[PDB]
Amino acid sequence: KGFERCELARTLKRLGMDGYRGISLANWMCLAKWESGYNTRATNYNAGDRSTDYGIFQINSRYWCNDGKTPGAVNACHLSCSALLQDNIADAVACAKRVVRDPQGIRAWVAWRNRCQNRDVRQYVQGCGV
Repeated sequence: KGFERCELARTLKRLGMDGYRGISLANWMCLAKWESGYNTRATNYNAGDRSTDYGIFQINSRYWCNDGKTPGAVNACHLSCSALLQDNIADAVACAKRVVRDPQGIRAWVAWRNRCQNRDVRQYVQGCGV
């Protein structure tokens, strides 16, 4: 499923993301945009460490979810990576919350540092009623 901008903004707010651990809704939108373009089925294989990034937030199998094929991986979100490919993003949001509870917070994702950190992210929530 490919989300429309404001549709997603409200979807995230309804799931308790607005200000979760100090992260504004605009920052979550910026992250989702740069990671998957608001697409829930997006995946990316990292041939080097044999891990895969899954879903709207492109969450990695080495540390966050279990796909059974990533060597020596852990499952901190305690979810099958399949849960990160559903149209309904509740599970993906629960896991993104788990990620930001770690030492780096929103900085956990390199894309956020590249395309969102120290930038104007207001555009993502403009006119969404959030």
